[PDB]
Amino acid sequence: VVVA
Amino acid sequence: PDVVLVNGGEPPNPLIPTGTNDSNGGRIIDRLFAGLMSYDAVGKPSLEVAQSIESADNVNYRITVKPGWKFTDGSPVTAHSFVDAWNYGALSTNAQLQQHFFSPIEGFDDVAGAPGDKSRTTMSGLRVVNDLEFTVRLKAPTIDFTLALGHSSFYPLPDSAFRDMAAFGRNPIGNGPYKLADGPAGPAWEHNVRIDLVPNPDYHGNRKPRNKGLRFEFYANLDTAYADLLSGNLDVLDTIPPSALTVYQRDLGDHATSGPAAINQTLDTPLRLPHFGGEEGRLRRLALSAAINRPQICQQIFAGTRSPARDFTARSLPGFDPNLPGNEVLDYDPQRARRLWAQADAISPWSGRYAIAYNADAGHRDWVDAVANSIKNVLGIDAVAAPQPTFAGFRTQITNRAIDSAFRAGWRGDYPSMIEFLAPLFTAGAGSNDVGYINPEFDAALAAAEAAPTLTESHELVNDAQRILFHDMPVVPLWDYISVVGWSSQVSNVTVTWNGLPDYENIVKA
Repeated sequence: VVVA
Repeated sequence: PDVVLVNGGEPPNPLIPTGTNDSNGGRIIDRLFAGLMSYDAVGKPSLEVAQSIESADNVNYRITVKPGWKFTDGSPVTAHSFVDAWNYGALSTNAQLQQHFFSPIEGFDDVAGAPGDKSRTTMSGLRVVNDLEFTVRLKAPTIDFTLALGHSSFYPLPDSAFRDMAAFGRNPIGNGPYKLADGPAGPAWEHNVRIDLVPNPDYHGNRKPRNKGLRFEFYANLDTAYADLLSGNLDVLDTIPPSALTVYQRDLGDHATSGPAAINQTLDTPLRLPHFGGEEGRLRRLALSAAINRPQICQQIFAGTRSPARDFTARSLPGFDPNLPGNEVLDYDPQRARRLWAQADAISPWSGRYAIAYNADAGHRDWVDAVANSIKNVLGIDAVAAPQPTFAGFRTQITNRAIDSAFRAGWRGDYPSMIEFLAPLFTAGAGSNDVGYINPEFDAALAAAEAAPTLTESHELVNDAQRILFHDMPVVPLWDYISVVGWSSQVSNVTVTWNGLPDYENIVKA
C-alpha cells in the first residue's frame, strides 16, 4: 500500500 | 476505555478492498475482512477462509472454501463472494486501484485494457465449480500468486455490495475479526476524526481479537499523537515523530521497540511536469538522486531510523541485494548531479520552481525541507517544500493528477516480495504508478521474474530487472524504514509486524  | 486506541488517518477512498491502495484505508480494511489466507506477524500465509489452495505449477489453482463462513449481515461467504469481487476489481469499467493484482489471471486482458466494446465483464480463467470451490488459470507461472492470497485485493464481498458499491464503501460489511461499531453517540466512522471497530462475534479464524475493540484516531499532527501516548490518552503509536526520535528511549523505555520494516520512501516527479519527461526528464531524475545525501539525512533528520536506499524495494525483503551493479546512481555525488542536470539543459534549459509536496500529518516536514535544500544547494535551482494538511487530500490530488509538483511517496509491503514492491508502482498500467512511468522492457523483465520456478532464480531476475530502474530512475528511492512503535502502560502483547504495523488483533488491554 502507499504509505502515509 | 476498554477499546485499544491506535493512530490512523482518514482513508482517501471508500472502504472497498479492491479500491484501496493506501495504508490509511488498508489498516481498516484488514480488520474488517478475512481472505483465503491470513498473514502472521512475519508475513507468512496460513489457510483462513480457504479449506485448501492447490497448485502444482503456479499456473492452475484449485481453491476450496471452508463451509460456514458468513458476513456480518448474516449472508454466507461462498466461491461467488470471491469470484464476483475479483471480477469487480479486474474490470476496467470499475476503475479499482487494485486492478493490477488480477493481471496474472487468464482473461484479465479481456476486461482490463479499458471498458472497451470487449463485451466481456468477467475473466475466463476464473471459474466457479460449486458453491465452495473455484479454479484459477493464470496466463503464465506466477511465483507470488499463492502468497498474494492474503492480500486485501482478494477479499470476498457480500452480494449486497454489488447492487450499490458506493453505499457499501460508506458502510462496509465484511467477514473478518472486527466490524464497524454500532456507536452509542454517532456513526462508527467520523470522517477526519476516527473509526471505531468492535469484535465480530461470527469470526472464528486465525486472527481472533484479544481485545474488546479498536479506535483508530485520525491525528492531524504526530506531535499531538506523541503527547497523547506519553499521557496515556493513546495506547499505540506506530510512528514516533522526528521531534521525539532522540528522546523516545528515555521517555518510553521498554514500551518502545524498533526494527527494520518493509517500507520505503521515494521522491516522485511526474513525467508530465515541465522539464521532467523524455530523456531530459530521465537525466534530471538521475541528477536529483545524485543531489540527495541519504546517509546524512538518515543520520541527522531521522536519528538513524531510516536506512539509505540501495534499490527500489526494501532491505528486509527476501533476495534483497544492497550491492547491485549500477546502484551507484543512489550515491550522493554533487559534481555528477550538476553534470546530469546540465546534460538535461542541453535538451531544454531548466526554468521555474521544483516543489516537493507532502502530507504534513505524518512527520515528513524535516526530511522534505532537507531534501529540497540539498537540491537547491547542489543544483542551484529554486527547490522548496509544499506541505498539504492531510494524507487523504494529498493522495486524492496524486490519483486524479491535479497535483502540479513533485511529491513524496513510498510503499509499505503487502506481502514480503520484492516483486510486490515493483509491479504496483512501475508497470505501465498499475494503479499506484503515480508518475506515468512506462517502459515495456521493464515490464517484460519483471514478468520474467514472476515466471521463474524457484524463489532464488526469481530474486536474481528481479534484480536484473532493477538494472532498468537504475537507468530510468522512474522515481528517486530515498530510504527504507526502521519502524519505532510506542505503547502506553495500559496495553501489552504489542508486536510490530514485518511491515511496521502493530499486530492489532493481538494487542491486550487491562
